[PDB]
Amino acid sequence: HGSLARVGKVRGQTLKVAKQEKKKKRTGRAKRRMQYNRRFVNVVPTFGKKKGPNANS
Amino acid sequence: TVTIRTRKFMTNRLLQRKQMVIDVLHPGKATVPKTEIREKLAKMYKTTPDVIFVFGFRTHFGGGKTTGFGMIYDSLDYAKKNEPKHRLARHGLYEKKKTSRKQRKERKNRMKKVRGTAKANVGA
Amino acid sequence: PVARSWVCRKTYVTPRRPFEKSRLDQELKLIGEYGLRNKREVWRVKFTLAKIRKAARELLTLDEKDPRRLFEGNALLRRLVRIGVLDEGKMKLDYILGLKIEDFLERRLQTQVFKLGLAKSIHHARVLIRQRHIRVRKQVVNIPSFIVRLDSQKHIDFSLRSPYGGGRPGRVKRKNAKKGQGGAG
Amino acid sequence: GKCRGLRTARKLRSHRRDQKWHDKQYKKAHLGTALKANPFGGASHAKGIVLEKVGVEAKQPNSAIRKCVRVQLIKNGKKITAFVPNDGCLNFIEENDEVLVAGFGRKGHAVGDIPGVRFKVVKVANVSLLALYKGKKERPR
RNA sequence: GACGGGGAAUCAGGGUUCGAUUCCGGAGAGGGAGCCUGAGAAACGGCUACCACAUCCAAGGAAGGCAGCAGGCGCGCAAAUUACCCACUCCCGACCCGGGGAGGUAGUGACGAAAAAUAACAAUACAGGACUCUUUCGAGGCCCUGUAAUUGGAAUGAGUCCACUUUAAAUCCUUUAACGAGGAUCCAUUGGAGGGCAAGUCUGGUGCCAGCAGCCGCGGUAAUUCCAGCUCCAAUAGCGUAUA
Repeated sequence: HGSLARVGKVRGQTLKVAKQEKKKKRTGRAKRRMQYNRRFVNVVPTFGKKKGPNANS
Repeated sequence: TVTIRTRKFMTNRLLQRKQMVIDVLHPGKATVPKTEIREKLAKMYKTTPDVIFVFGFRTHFGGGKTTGFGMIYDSLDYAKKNEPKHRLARHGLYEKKKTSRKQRKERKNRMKKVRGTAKANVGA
Repeated sequence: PVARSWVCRKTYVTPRRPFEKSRLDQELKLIGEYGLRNKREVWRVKFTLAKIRKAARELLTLDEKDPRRLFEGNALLRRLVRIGVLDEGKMKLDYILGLKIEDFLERRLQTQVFKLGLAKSIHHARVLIRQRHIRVRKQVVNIPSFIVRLDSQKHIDFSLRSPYGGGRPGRVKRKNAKKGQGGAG
Repeated sequence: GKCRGLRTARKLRSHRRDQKWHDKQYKKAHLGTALKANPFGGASHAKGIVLEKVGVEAKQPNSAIRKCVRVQLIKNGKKITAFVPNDGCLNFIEENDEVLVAGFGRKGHAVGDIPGVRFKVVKVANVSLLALYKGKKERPR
C-alpha cells in the first residue's frame, strides 16, 4: 500500500521483461517492395469483411 | 595512349602568346600530371617544353576526359613578363618572402608608432 | 554582400489528406511497380505533371492567333514530344491534359533499363544503375531518375569499366581467384 | 454588402474596419492588453526557478490528481503554474532548480481536466524530461 | 512588437500576413550641440565642452568610444573561427610594381533546398495460380508469383589508404592503383494502433491509484486508450512538440 497517490507507482511496480533477439528489418526500397508484394500479389479473392494486418481474433 | 586535342585556338600579338583549350583523353587510368602535358604540347607544336603554362584541369564524371587551359609563349622573357606569379612559382623560378600578414601588419603599426630614422630600427 | 545565388525551390507537394485509403493504394502500386524508394518521388512526378497541366490550362483559357501562345505552346509541345511522352499524331494543346503519370514514369532510366532487356528485375535494374554499370552516349550514369529523350533511347548499353560489358572483374571474382591460386599452390 | 454605388468605397472600408475590430481573434491579436497579460511576453518558451510542488485535482468527470510545480520566471518576475507531463517525472525535480516551460496546447487555454494550468515542463536542470524518462541521459551529479 | 520600396508565404476567383536582412534611397556611430580642413562632412577608425559610463598614475596629470572583422561580459527560448590570402571581383594612390577583415578561401553549421546507400540474383525448401484432362485425387508444374537463419557464386559503396587533379598553398568533388560485406553486427530512427485518422476485441501487472487524452472521453479487481513484450500502421535520414 504505502500511500494512495504515490508518484511513479505503477511504472515502479511493473514487471520487467527483456527484449527478444530477432532478425533485423529491411528498410528503404525493399521495405516498400515487401509491403507491395504482401498487400497486392499474395492476396486471394475473398468476400465479406477484409481481415486486418494485425487481426488476432 | 593519352591523346591531346586542342580547342578554341586563338593567338595574341599584344600578349605574345597563344591561348587554347586542352582536351585530354586518358581512358582507364588516373588524371595525368601537367608536366607530360607540357612535353606533349611541346612535341606536337614544335616548341621548347618550358614556355608552356597549363592550369585548371577538371576531370569529367566517369573517367576518361579532362578539360583545361594552356598557353604557348614565344620566349622566356615574355613568359616572365606578363604572367601571374604563382604559375612561375609552380615552375620554380619565383619565390616570395616567408612572412604572414599578421607580422607585416604588426610591424607596420609598430613602425607607425615612431617617426624618423628609427622607423627602420623598430621594424628590425 | 557576398556573391551567392540563394535560389532554390521544392520539387514536390504533400497531399491534403494525411491518412486516406485509396490514394495510399495507388501510391503503393506505383512504388511497387516502378521500383521506387519513397513517396517523395511519386509526389515529385505528380507535382511536375500538375505544373505542366496548369500551364496547359492557362494557355487553353486564352484565344487563338496570339503569338506568345503559339510560341511557348509550341515550345511546350516540342519539349513533350522530345521527352518521349507525346506522339506526332497528337500535337495539339488539349492533348497535354490527357497525359498520365504512367507516361512520365515510363521514361525513367530504371524502367528503360528493365524493358530494354539487360536487367533481371527493376530492383536489379536500380542496383545495376547505382553500381555504375551502364552508360548513355559515352557517359556513365550513377542515378536511376535520369529521364531519357526520344533521340537517346537506342544508345543505352553497358559501360566499358564494368565486368558485364567487358572489362576488369570485380572484387569477389579476384578474391576467389586468389584463394583458388593459394589452395592450388 | 449593402452599399452598391459606384462611388461607395470609403464607407465600405470604414464599415469593414469597424466590424473587423468588433471581433474576437482580431481583438486579442491587435491590442497590447492580451499580449501584456501573457506571462511569456510573446514567447514560445521561458525559464524560471521552481519554488514548490502542488497536487492539483481533476474535474468532475474523472477522479485523479495532477502533479504540478510552480515557476517564477526571470524575464518578467511573474509566477506561473506548469504541469509535469509524464509518469513519475516529478521525482527528477527538486526545489530551487531551473526548468524550461512551454505551452500546453490550446494557446492560453486550460486543456483537459486540469484547471488553471496553461503551461508544461519540457526540460529540467538543462536536460529534457524525455531523455530522463526513457533512461538515455542522467542528471549531472 | 513602424525604416520605405523592389519583394516573400499562402493562394479557384478575389483576398490576408510579413518585409531587421546582401539591391536602391534615407538615418546614426551613447545622446544632444558647435567647428577646422577639403570641391564634397555638421565626419566621429577628425577636433572641442556637458552628463552617464570608464583606463593608467610618483596623484601634478594623461588617454577613450567594436550598431567594422574575430573574440568576451550581461541579456534572453534564440544565433559560428581571439584562422589563411590579395590569386579571382573591384577600389585608392605620384602609380603595370604598394595596400585593402571591401572581398575571396577553409572551419563551425539537421534554418532550409536538390540528388541519393541500408541490397540483387540462382537451385532446393512450400502457399497458391492460370491450359485439355484426372467431376473432386496425382501429374505436364515446361510458364510463374511469394518467403523460410537451406546453400553457393557474382556485384558495388561508406571507411582506411601511393598518387594525380584543384588551390596564392591546401582541404572538398572527380580520376585512380593496394585493402575493404552473409545474421553482408558495415545492425534507421520518430510518433501511433476506440472515433476524427492509416493500424490487435493479443498476453502479463496496477485497479477512478498511477496515469492517457489537441476534442469526445479511457481507468470502479475480465482496460481495444495506463505500464511492459509480440504484432501492425504513417513518413523516412528523417519525425514529434510549443508559440506568430
